[PDB]
Amino acid sequence: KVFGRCELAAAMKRHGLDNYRGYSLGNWVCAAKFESNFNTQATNRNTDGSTDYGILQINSRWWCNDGRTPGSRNLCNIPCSALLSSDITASVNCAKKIVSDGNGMNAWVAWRNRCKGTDVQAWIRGCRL
Ligand SMILES: [Br-]
Ligand SMILES: [Br-]
Ligand SMILES: [Br-]
Ligand SMILES: [Br-]
Ligand SMILES: [Br-]
Ligand SMILES: [Br-]
Ligand SMILES: [Br-]
Ligand code: NA
Repeated sequence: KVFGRCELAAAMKRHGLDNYRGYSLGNWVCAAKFESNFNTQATNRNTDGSTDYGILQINSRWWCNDGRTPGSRNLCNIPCSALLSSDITASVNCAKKIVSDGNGMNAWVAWRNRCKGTDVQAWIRGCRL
């Protein structure tokens, strides 16, 4: 599913992602735009054999299990395919544990390079919240 700008913002807020661990709602919406272009069915392969899945591109080396990553962990205890659904519940819950491992939202390379230090509130401008 291809989400709308204001549509995805409302969905993230309903799941308690807004200001989770100190990161405002505009930060998560900016990260989803450049990681996925608001597309829940996005997948991308990595160098070491791992793969990123979903609207936030969660990595299979530690967090989910796709059955093709030798010597990896499944710390979120979930199949990677669950992060591609039209419902964003599984991506949000695992993202909360990822952001709690000690490095914050710096685990997402796209956020650090394209959202960190910008006008992130403009991504929710005009929306009815
Ligand atoms: Br847009
Ligand atoms: Br914001
Ligand atoms: Br595996
Ligand atoms: Br394969
Ligand atoms: Br494990
Ligand atoms: Br949803
Ligand atoms: Br932090
Ligand atoms: Na894994």
